[PDB]
Amino acid sequence: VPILDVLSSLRLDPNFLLKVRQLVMDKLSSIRLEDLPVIIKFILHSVTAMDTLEVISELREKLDLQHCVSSGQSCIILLFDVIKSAIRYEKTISEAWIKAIENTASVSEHKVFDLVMLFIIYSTNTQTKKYIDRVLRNKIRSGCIQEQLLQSTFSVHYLVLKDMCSSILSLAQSLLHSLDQSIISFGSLLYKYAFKFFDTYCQQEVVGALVTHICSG
Amino acid sequence: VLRSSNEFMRYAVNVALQKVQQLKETGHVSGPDGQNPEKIFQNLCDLTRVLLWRYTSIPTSVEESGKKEKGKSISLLCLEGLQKIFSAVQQFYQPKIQQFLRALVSVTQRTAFQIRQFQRSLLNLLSSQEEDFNSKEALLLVTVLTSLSKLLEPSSPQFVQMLSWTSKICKENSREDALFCKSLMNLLFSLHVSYKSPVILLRDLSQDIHGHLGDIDQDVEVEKTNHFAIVNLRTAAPTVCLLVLSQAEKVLEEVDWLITKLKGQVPNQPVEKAIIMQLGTLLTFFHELVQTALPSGSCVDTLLKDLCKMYTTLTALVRYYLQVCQSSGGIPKNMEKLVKLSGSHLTPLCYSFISYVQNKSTKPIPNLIFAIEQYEKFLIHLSKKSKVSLMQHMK
Amino acid sequence: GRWDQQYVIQLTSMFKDVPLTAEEVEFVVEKALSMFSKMNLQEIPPLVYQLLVLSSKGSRKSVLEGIIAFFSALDKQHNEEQSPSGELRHVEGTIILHIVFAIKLDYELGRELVKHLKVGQQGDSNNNLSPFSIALLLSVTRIQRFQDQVLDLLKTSVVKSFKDLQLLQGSKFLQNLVPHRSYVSTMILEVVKNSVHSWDHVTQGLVELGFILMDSYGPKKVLPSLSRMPNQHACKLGANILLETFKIHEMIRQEILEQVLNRVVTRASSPISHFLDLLSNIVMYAPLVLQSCSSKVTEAFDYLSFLPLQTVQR
Repeated sequence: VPILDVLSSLRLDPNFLLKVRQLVMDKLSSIRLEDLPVIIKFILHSVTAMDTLEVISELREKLDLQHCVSSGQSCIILLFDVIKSAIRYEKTISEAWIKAIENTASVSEHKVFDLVMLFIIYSTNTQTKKYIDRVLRNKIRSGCIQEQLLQSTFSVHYLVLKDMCSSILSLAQSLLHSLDQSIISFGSLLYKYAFKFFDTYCQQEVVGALVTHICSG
Repeated sequence: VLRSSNEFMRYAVNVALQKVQQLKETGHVSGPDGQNPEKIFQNLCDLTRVLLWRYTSIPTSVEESGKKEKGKSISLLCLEGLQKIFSAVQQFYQPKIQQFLRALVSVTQRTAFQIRQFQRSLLNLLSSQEEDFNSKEALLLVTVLTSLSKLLEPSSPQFVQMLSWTSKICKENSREDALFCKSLMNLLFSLHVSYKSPVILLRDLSQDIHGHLGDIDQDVEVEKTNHFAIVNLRTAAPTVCLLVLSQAEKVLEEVDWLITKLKGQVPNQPVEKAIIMQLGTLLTFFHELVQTALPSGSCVDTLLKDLCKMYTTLTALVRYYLQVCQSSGGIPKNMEKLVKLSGSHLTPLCYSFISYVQNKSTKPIPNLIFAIEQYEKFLIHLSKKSKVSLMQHMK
Repeated sequence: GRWDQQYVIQLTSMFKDVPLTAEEVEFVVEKALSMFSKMNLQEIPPLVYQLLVLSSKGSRKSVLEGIIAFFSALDKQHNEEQSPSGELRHVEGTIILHIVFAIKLDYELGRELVKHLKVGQQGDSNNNLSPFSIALLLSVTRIQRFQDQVLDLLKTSVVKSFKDLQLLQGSKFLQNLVPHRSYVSTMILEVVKNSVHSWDHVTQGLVELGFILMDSYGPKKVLPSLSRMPNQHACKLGANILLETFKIHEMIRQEILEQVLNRVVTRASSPISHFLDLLSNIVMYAPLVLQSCSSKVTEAFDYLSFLPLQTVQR
């Protein structure tokens, strides 16, 4: 981190920054918990219009979040915040990020991170919402996304999601209106866990959305 | 030692011009404490007071500087500065105009006194009978007086006094400079419009224009010049027709919106009666305008587009009458007289003017004949669905 | 025939389960409608609930049109009294809540609602709209289908409001004829005043609405009154909305805030003077709240090294 601030401060060529970036990306599982966020902060400052895809790919490959165990919670949170700020105060991060998990097609070894980031992006800038739905339907039908995924997702990272529960429902709504039982089952589990872990207002909104489904659907 | 200098003195007011222009471009200026509005406001007050005493105490007629310094007169530069100050302070410090003037009771009387001063300054400019005619000074005067008329209520008595004085000036003074005439007519419209409908004034303008220009047939000897003095063969022919056309255009837009709201409705009767009174007067204005032998620039095609608009308003009118004539049944006699005068005076002379623009030698005349034939078509439909023949009036 | 005051609930509860036709259900609802003028106000909510579940048969339009006219005259009469406010608010809210469940279950109800309301039949202002009307629309926009439709409608209607208003003030002749009509802007402002009590469902759309106005018609040309006054008044209205909102609502702050910051920071090209003056007014009126809404500004400073200078000064 000091090194990085200083390198931001000094008069340099960027080709060296790239080397260092790759260097840290290798040295990216091999960091302690606390600083991690600010490192990533650096990276995402450092990124550009074009390199973005590849660095993200590497990143998406190197971040795990089952590895990070008051043993990981505060920092994870802060991390997500940071990312949240990043993709708030610029756009193309999100389209690239989506592209990256979208073209991760051959991978039946999908990790937790992806869904979490999807929720987040759904919650934030909305032009792409139909893009997100589309892609999520497509990986579900492909069977690359499944349910023990969602199980461990809500068994740990829920705290991140509490403050965007409304996103989950606005999605599940568009999930159950489709065909292809597995999709419909996914939306179910959504409603289920949402009512399960979250608070009263959530529960209430659950019931109120299901009833709508019943009566109208 | 400094009062002997003249270059120095004009330089200092040019600096003040740069201060005010900085402020008018920005929200503030460059100089020290040029970010807090209050100090700026106070400085403006004092500056204005100084320039007022200059131009009041000392008249314009003190330039023994040179025939090049007549347009660089300190008496002129202080006026232009005053103008910009009033513009900018209206823009920004609208919520302090009273206290602003108090350094010089409602805003009405303050404005009235300042207006006496300024319009009398212009009055002695005019009664100078100066053949050089400092149109720069005259234009700054009408400009700033226009800037100032906006603070009087359109119901305040001094507003009415100002309208009186303006009409009076337009009735006596001619002053052959088309731009002075233009800004003065714009101001008189800004008054007359805000006090009532202008159609009386519009009709008087069309009458003077018909008088001065003559006619398309060049055997209709007309001179209705008595209506207003500010009408000139150099000014009235190219310019003032276009302004009064834009005015009639705005009135046509208003009555179009009225037709729209009354259509959407089905409060009703006195609304349509006021509308048709306006439209009869606009038709009289159109008749006064069309017989004129205008120049073949944009004046003729603007008149043709305005007559297209007239026929379009008439089409919408007969359309709303086709909408209503099932519920109530019948036609108002006022509308009967209206379509009568339309078929009688307008359409034959309309085609005469089309013939007069076409014989002498692209888009509007097709649009106008389309408008008048659509008007005739909807008149067929209304004569059918109104239980009254409306082509017996027509030829 | 005449009904009992107490027994209209059960009267309509009977027509609930009958096989009825158009005019059957029409006369049922018309009688129950005219019965509203002889009622305590704690009685109206379940009455309208049952009126609507019966409206489900065919009889949709007239239920809402009557409720609209009723509450319109009611709020006018209450404003003339001002010339039980809290109770009156508490009613209107639960009415709108139950109308929400209704259009939630019926994806057509809202369409006729819209079609009943849309001022742009050609563009002339209808006298149909009202504070309560608008409040219903904004509590509705949080449904996923109608949202953008409604928020476009309101926008264009406000636009027409201001166009006709600037023509009025521009012309004496028309000012002589028409009586002033409660404009859409002022309608919204009074709605905000009423929103204070328990109107949580409305604020979520109010936020979006204001920001939408600002983003839609913000200064972009310099990077004229016909073009600029509407746009300026529009963003100005969005500003007033967000201002008077942020003054009183303690759960949409941070998000009003971060939205302003988000639209401000990144774009860095298009004018944001409107946002900034807004922000200035906000902060000035009530800073202490922002000691609670802290971290967004600490992180906003992180871009300060990248931002352009003049904007940073402001």
